[PDB]
Amino acid sequence: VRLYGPNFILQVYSSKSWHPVCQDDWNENYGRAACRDMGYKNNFYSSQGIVDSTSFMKLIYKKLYACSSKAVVSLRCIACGVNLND
Amino acid sequence: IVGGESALPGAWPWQVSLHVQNVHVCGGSIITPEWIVTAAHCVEKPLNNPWHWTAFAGILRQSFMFYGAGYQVEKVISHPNYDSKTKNNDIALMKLQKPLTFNDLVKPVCLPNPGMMLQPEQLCWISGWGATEEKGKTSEVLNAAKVLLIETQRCNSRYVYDNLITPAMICAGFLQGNVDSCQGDSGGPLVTSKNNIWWLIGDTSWGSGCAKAYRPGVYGNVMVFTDWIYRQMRADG
Ligand SMILES: *C(=O)c1ccc(CCN)cc1
Repeated sequence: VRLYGPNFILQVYSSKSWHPVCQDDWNENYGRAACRDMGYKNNFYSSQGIVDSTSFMKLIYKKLYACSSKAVVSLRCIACGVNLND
Repeated sequence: IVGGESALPGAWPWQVSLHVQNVHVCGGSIITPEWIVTAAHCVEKPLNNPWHWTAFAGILRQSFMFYGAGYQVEKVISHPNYDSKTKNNDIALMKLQKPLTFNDLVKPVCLPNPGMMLQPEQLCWISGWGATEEKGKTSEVLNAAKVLLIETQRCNSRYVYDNLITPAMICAGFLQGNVDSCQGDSGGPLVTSKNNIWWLIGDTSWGSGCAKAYRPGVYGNVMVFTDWIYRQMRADG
């Protein structure tokens, strides 16, 4: 599990390819599972879905298999990265 | 910080002053309410034990960091491959006994994600309480300066660091000097804004003197350590 790039795209590795995760079926309760899994404890911020690899992963983080259904997961585990001038 | 300017309130709300024996020693960067990223060289023996360490967040001036008002550090974790001779893998974690309260002056920086696609000479900022000249004293006020990433090839050339710059390192500054980190700033942040977010790109690590031509700052490349950091944070409990 990892977040990829400046838009926090939740990806999962083979088992030499990373593959993002479909926003089909996702909720802020499945969001927390991936966050704790990453080490962030009871920290959560946002788990919006964003625009689309070609192989995706559809539905904690072993309940998915490679799909397609519009929109991927953007997971933020913490409100970070802001200051005085935004 | 040589050649910077006083930080404004809440400009760098992730910056902490790390104190031993009632004085600033090191910088650090807040990533969670309880986790602070710093350099491994700061917590070498005999400062490896957490009891020696307190953290001040959200305060620009050393003279307003009062004895007994800091956050006791509870855990110190150095990178398993930290090599003090070469300064390779110079990252450590500090965990606070009590979580910080986030507000307008005290807030975390984002750990870098893979796929940042930074420019080769990405515009960054450095901050801290280091000397404002080579061999000077701790700065009373937090300072900050704009620096650019210096490409690894250039940084490793014969006339700069000559093959000392490993993949767990990144260089920044100006080869003419004048602007740089300095002693006291070490463990502190190198950050960059992208997609309207501030990211922790590096932790102030090493180099030759301060603000000299062809002797830029070297930072720990936090991107290569994020997975270790995630493991450390997950294992705690
Ligand atoms: C730590 O305090 C520290 C980091 C980097 C430098 C080199 C700047 N040229 C000095 C001290």
